[PDB]
Amino acid sequence: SIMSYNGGAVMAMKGKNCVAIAADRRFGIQAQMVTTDFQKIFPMGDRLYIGLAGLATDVQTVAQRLKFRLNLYELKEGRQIKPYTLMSMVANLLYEKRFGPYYTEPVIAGLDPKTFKPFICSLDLIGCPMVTDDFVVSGTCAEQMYGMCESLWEPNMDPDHLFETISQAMLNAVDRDAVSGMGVIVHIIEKDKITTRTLKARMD
Amino acid sequence: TQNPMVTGTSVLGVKFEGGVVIAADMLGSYGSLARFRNISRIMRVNNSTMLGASGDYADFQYLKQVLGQMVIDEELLGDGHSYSPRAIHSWLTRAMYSRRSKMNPLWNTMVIGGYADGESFLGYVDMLGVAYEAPSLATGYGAYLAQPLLREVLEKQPVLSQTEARDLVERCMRVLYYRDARSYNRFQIATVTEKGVEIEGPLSTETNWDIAHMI
Amino acid sequence: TQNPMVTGTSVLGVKFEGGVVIAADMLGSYGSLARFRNISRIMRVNNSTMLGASGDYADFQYLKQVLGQMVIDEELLGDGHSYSPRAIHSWLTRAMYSRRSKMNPLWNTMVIGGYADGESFLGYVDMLGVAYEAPSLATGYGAYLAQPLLREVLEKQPVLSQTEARDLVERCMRVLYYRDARSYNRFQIATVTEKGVEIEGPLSTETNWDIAHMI
Amino acid sequence: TTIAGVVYKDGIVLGADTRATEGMVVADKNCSKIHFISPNIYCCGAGTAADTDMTTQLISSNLELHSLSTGRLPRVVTANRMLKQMLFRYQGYIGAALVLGGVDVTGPHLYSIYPHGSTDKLPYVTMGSGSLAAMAVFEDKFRPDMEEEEAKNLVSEAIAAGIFNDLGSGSNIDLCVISKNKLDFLRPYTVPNKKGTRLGRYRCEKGTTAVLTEKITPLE
Amino acid sequence: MEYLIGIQGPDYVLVASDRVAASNIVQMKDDHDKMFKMSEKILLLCVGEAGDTVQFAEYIQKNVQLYKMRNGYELSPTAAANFTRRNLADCLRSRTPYHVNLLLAGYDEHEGPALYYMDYLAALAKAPFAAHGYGAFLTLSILDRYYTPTISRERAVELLRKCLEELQKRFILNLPTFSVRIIDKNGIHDLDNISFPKQ
Amino acid sequence: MEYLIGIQGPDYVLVASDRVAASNIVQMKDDHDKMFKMSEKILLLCVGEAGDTVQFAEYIQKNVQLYKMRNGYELSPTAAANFTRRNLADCLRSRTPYHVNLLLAGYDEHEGPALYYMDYLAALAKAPFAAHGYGAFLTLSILDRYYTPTISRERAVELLRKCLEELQKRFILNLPTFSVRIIDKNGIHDLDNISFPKQ
Amino acid sequence: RFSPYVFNGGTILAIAGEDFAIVASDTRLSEGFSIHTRDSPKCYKLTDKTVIGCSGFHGDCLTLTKIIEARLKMYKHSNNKAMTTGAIAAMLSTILYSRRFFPYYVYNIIGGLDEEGKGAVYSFDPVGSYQRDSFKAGGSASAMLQPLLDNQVGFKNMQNVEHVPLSLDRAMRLVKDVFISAAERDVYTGDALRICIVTKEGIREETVSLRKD
Amino acid sequence: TTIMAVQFDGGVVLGADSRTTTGSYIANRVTDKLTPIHDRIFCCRSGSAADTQAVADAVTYQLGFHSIELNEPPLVHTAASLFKEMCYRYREDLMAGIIIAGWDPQEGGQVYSVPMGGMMVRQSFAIGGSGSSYIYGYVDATYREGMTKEECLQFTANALALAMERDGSSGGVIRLAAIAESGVERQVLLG
Amino acid sequence: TTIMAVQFDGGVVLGADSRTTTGSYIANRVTDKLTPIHDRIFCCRSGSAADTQAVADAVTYQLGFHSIELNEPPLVHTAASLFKEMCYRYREDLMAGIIIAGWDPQEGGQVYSVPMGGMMVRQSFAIGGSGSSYIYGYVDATYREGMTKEECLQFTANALALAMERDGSSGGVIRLAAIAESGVERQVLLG
Amino acid sequence: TTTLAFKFRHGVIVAADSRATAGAYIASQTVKKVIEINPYLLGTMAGGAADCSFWERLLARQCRIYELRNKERISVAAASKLLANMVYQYKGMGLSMGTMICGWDKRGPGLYYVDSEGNRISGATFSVGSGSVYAYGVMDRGYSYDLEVEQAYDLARRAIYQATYRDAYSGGAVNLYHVREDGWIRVSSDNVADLHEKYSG
Repeated sequence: SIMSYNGGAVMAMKGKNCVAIAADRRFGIQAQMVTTDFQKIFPMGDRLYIGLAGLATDVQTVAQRLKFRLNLYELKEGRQIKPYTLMSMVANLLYEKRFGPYYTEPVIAGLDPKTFKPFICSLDLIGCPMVTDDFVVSGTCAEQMYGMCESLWEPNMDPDHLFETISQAMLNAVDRDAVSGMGVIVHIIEKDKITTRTLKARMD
Repeated sequence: TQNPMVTGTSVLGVKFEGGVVIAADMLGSYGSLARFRNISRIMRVNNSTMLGASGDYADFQYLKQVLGQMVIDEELLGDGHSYSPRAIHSWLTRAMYSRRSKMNPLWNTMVIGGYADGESFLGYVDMLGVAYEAPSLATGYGAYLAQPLLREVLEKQPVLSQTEARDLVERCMRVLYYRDARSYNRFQIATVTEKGVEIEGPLSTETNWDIAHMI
Repeated sequence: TQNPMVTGTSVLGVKFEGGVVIAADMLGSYGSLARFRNISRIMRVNNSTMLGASGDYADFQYLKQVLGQMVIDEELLGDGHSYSPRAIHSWLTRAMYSRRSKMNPLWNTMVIGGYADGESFLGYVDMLGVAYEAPSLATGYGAYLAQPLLREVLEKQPVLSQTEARDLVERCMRVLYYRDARSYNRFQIATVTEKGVEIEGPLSTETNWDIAHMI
Repeated sequence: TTIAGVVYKDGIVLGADTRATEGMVVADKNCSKIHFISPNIYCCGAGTAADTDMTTQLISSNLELHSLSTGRLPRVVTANRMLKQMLFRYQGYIGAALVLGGVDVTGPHLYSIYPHGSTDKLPYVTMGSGSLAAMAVFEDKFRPDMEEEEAKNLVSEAIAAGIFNDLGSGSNIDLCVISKNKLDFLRPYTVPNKKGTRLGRYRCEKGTTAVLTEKITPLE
Repeated sequence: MEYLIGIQGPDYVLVASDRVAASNIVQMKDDHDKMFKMSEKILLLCVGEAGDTVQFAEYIQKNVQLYKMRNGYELSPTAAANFTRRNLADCLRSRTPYHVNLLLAGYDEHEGPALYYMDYLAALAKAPFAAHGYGAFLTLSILDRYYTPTISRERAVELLRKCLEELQKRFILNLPTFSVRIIDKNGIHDLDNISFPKQ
Repeated sequence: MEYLIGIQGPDYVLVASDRVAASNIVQMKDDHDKMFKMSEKILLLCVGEAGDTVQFAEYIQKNVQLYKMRNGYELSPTAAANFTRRNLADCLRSRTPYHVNLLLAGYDEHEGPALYYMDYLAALAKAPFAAHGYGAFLTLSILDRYYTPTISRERAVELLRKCLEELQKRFILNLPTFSVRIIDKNGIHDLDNISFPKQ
Repeated sequence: RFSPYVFNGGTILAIAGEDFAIVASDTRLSEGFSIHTRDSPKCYKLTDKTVIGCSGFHGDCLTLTKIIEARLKMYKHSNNKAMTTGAIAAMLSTILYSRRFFPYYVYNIIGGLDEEGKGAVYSFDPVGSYQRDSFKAGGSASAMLQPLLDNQVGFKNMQNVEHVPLSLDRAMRLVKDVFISAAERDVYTGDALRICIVTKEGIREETVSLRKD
Repeated sequence: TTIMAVQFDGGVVLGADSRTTTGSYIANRVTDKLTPIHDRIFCCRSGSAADTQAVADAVTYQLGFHSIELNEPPLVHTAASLFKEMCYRYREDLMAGIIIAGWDPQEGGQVYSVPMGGMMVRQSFAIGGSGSSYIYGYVDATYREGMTKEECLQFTANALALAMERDGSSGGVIRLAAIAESGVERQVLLG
Repeated sequence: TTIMAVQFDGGVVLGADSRTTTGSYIANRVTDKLTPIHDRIFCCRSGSAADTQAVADAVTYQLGFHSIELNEPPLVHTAASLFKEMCYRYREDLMAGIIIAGWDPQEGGQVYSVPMGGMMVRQSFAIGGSGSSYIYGYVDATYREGMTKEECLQFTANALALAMERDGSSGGVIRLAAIAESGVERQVLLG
Repeated sequence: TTTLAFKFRHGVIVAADSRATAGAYIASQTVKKVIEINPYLLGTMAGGAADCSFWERLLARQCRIYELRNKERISVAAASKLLANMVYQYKGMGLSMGTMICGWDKRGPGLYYVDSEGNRISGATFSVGSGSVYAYGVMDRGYSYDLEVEQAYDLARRAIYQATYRDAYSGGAVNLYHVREDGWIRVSSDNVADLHEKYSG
């Protein structure tokens, strides 16, 4: 598909008091890869990340546009942004191109600014929000990550088991995937600190 | 109009000495159903010229409205000047050409007959802007069917009387009733002179069916 | 048959204790016109099984002819063995699959009900050769409309009586009269037992329209 | 997606199923298809989700503006006129299957909206993909001027039949009650399908995945 | 069609284009130049629709010169690369889209050398070595076989010699002569023109 | 697609095809032979869909060998040419067409040398010189400046040298090595393989 | 116009054990946005050591099943012995290529014992290639089930996890877990589960229900 | 175009317009749309012209052959079965509006209809052709069970009158046919 | 679907089925197909629904504004002209089966018809809808010039009865409208 | 999917990957592509599984018929010829097949290449598949005629590794076959990640 032009896979999983987001590293044309260091997870303020998968041009342009409107909002108002505010802003930004749509599936993962409340949501290519409690996935491969995350998720998870669960899920679903691969970046954040790890994936 | 919904059919017109007679029928067929079997397809313009048309009848209503407004405008100028029928023919030709140039056709096929200042006039306007003069007009399938009768008699005799032309129009409309599927046995005859413009009533034809007794 | 000309509509059939009832209406619609409002759409096979069909009625006539030939042939064997309804289902399934294999599909949707040797039977045959056994079958729009009543009541009660099933079929055919454009208020009920095959007559429904008095 | 509406002796009982499938995969198990419009009027959507959501939020904004500018309770027919005028202005490109319901000074009024703009006042409507099963249950067991719990049982029965048809939901069928005085809204109404317990602990131990590069950044 | 190769080194960027401007049957121009000197340490190469290449040369080249004459100093390679990507992404969704394939070579006082990599769908990339066309494939196999980040400039030139010897052996295309630049702490130095007698 | 030339002399026919067997991106084989020795004085070349080429070579070659063993003697080039045209004309209006482009080079004791020229539409031709493909487009001009019917074989060889020198200058395909035959009163003599280093 | 195919869905699972083959499938038959039944078992007992599964278009599944039974009877009535498992795999592949230019749109998985009495799974494709693997998931829910078996059966992408041979009842818990977890998210899966177990003593069957939507 | 066949107590009553058209031009102004097969059994055709002509000729062939081999008067249901077989077996190509009618000694008057599909049914009255829908609109209004012959003549007269008046393709001339136990009485209304 | 409008000497008589369908599914079993614009003038619609509803709203707007500015009762021909202008203005997008009728103080009862094209004509009776061809087949049979009110009610009753019986899209229930000098009499019948 | 084959002084080297996807979806990682025809022939699977499988099985059948008729091992060119003839009768009907034919001859080493298009050719080096050009590049870097045993093994293994590294349709275990004068021999079957750990540094 058009979504399957550059590949892509973004997984977010909500833990007990923390939240973890991970994505792949491969960038390239339909079968010909180019590089292994393509960023798809972008920091939007502190303790609040976004994941983008799909067409890379829409990914970078939408990320810079959201950075634009985000900085204007946080400099009109000195407080930082709440995640629902980000979700409505992203839905508005997508729905402005109702008939001229970007080709992406944004995933928002962040914590509460006042409490430690975790948050996940994911959107469609026209701006349909959806909040859940277990996990959201996006990109070309879907059913693999759906099966793995419905297989291995528990409701109350210490950050180590959350990390290892999202690790095994991403590694197995990417190894079953063809057009997306070549290494995995993992961001696990919490109230105290932000942890970023890269896994030893199959480079086949 | 891309697709004509309600079409008319053939319109016949021919000059004679000091006048032009035009007659067409009264049928409002939609596809193959004769849905509107009592309509008028000839507009009586002021004193000299006269319009008859085929094709989409709503477009004909539109042009009826616009031409009536233009004629009433010049009459309320009060200057003693009217339109020659060739001026009407010129305006209508330009209108159809500028209409079709924007890729939106008016589905029409129009006959203008007018008698002004001693000289008769019989004008044709196509959808595509094709416009010319002729001593005898026949539109649609009339150009396929009754046109050789007109061209037979006009070659055999270049001028006519009023009565000969009227009977010839009667014979041609009888023929068009004989073999047109979009025809109907009710028609109106219109005639212009120097004495003015006259529209006759909804006349009929008299057919023959004696060939049906054969096998 | 590529283009279905004269289709039937939904067929309802359901097992009960020691018998199966099958009922459908009597309408031969073509396009949108109810052209044949008096037809029979249920074949009474010899003593045990019974067929109802939908789709192209000419194919139903053809299959009726072929099955009548086969049944008469085995009855003239004189050996005292007949076909089980499941054998009818197997033969019909192989026939339909051989039709669609050669890209000449029989536009039908057929319902086989039979009671033999203590056990009831209710079989389904698709145009595509998709075929299965089921406690309650509903074709065309019936799987969208009256199938939830079947799967409601059969979950609430797995076995039924003849009167309960007949009541429920009357209700479902009333509903299919309410909201199907391919329906008609004349249907016939056919039921099999161990006492034989019996087709009841051209019954009709009892409608309500008291919601029309609201705005 | 199967939304339905009904009018009992006083007001309107609305229901919906909350499985937001994206194509062929169950992508969601809990999606609010009953939307806010006003303190008296609500709306349900079907078809394309985000189009319905943006349109219903826009009309809720305009009706809030009109109501606060007016100073009194809004009318259902104004929402009907706004929705049909907007959807005809978009020429049917926006796919939005809507059910409109609220109780005005005249009383209860129920509307069905088709995405070309055709609107109807009806005592009971069904919209969505599996709406036909709920239309079956309604046309089977409706009578005029029912009671409260009879109407609730009927609506729950209809959308339950829709879930026993294809493309229902895992959900605990959402209900919504609008009366002349009392507004209610019931998300976890009735859970029929309990998820089975796990049979093995397939838990990842701490250290079963090789790490190439770790990174720690503190915060405040 | 053709391909212009862009190897990154430790403190240099080794770019190498062709000199071919053929038209569907015949080679019209055998001494063509696709090299667009933006400023004192920033280059640009272009392959695509040959009506759009000159237009990008005009637009990007002259507008970066406009920035230079306006402010007073030279751009970073990153800001110029993002400017190009932004312009392609904006001119993509119009009645006149642009279909070229770029790759960017610059050099910073702070960041040192830099390589960027475009697409006809306007994607940024920070690569060690890039690809376009079918010389894409035939270069990338050997070039990923023999890459070391700590490689010397003469080993890079030798590697390019070897790869070109492999390019002249298994193509359909002709590709006789390749022109080569290099970027250093000084700027753009043109090396000798790299042609090969085949047999 | 590829190339092959058909020069006639007074008592010799100079044919020269290529050695290329490329497939859509890369040159799979750089020493392929398209030359099919029919008999002791009759050669055959073929250009077209490369599955039909070998099948047609099978049929024609073995049926001419069959004729040789049956009647005991060698065909004229003319009757063999008409036989090939006949089989194209029969194979064309069928469910299984062949799409080949031939030229036949023979030598009679009486008629001396003779050249023929086929098509994918089954036409005979008696040419002084012809070719196929896009090298045809250039080289029939590049030869037609310098043709004399009474030309020597060394002038014809050097003319082919020059003509290849003009093919390797303005053409998009690669074509490194051309093999060369000649036919005389003795038989088929192979000249050396003609390749050129470009730069 | 008339289309020759339609998608019924279906989900076939197979696990080759050390001396066993577990084959399971749901019994749901659907079409588009409708449910035809909740009882159509995809598994079929061929011999005492061979069970085949057939998903995809259902009519071709029926026809292929009957043809396989007929050819089994031909082999037995000609050659005085039953087929092996791999011989059935080869014969099915010859059938699927014998209808090459009008293919069967049917996924096929044969589980069963070899002549050594060991577990064996033979996968297939609609055109007729095959191979002997340890585990396959056929039908609509293949992508939902392959990576979890890659984690559990293959022990793959795992670190410092030893290889225990997979027992029978642990695999039974595996099959029940994967069918429940797949019926959570698939729309072509549920309402029942027909589990077929091949031992050295015959075929064991087992009916485990699922969710009713 | 518009064809119609009505039974009564004694026999049946047939009827058609003539007006075989092509496009918007009428090729033939008067046409025998009804065709004898046996001396007591008629058929009236619609749809395509040559196709139904060939079907009627082949049915004439097989039916006359069968009736001579029986040495008996043939049945009308027999010819209906023949039209059903020849229509359905190679359908795919043809546009037949065949209505079979005729008096029978064993079975009185009968009217069968074969539409474009290939199905067969017995009716008490029949329409056919593109311009048949309107008088089909009121043939279930004006008809009463148990008519006489002259009532059927007037009935079909008013029917084909309004069909010829309203439909554009229909028109022309009225052809009627009276078949009973007694004889074949054909007449042509006009004007 | 099927709409019907008959005038008499005092006024006009309208009538419609209900049954708004989509595909083969009935979306609405009972539907107000006739629409008041002014207090003495109705219109009954066909074709697509939303198109006719938007056109009815805009015509209601302009006609009420015009009648209030006149401070006088409007003419039926005025609403006919408004429908004609708005249908012809957007005939490339609209499918309207509008029939305008109603009593007028200057001109009595009048009936105008607007089909899909955009033409406007005054008639003594009108059909409309896809299932209208049948009763259009016999409306030139049963109608008599100079009816009374009850004769027009019975006429439209049998008309809509046969249309709802025969056509598949037609059906539902019978809605009637009586407009004269005196008052507006609506009723819903079945039979 | 990418295979390669090249002959040298000491017989023929044949290697292949084992990844066979289905569109964007990997079916398996262990698809044994190099179809073992005989004790003396090797056929491959190059584009389409069932076509390569069935037609090479039919070719094995035909070669066994020939050998049992003539008491003599068949040549390589004859097998490539029969494969080309049996494939050619379905031209245009949609067979996808680009396999390779390897075996030992009385003439010695034998290397042919038969397509579904009928491109029956010999040669010295070949590479078939999507990322076949990558194997072409790194092989024609490392190719000569006088190569050694371990040199050829490392060349072919490095080639398959670079091919699976760059193209996404290639992966799984790296099989490695070696044809001698008497018969063929499996060398080894190595995984991708092991070669990445081994050869990345």
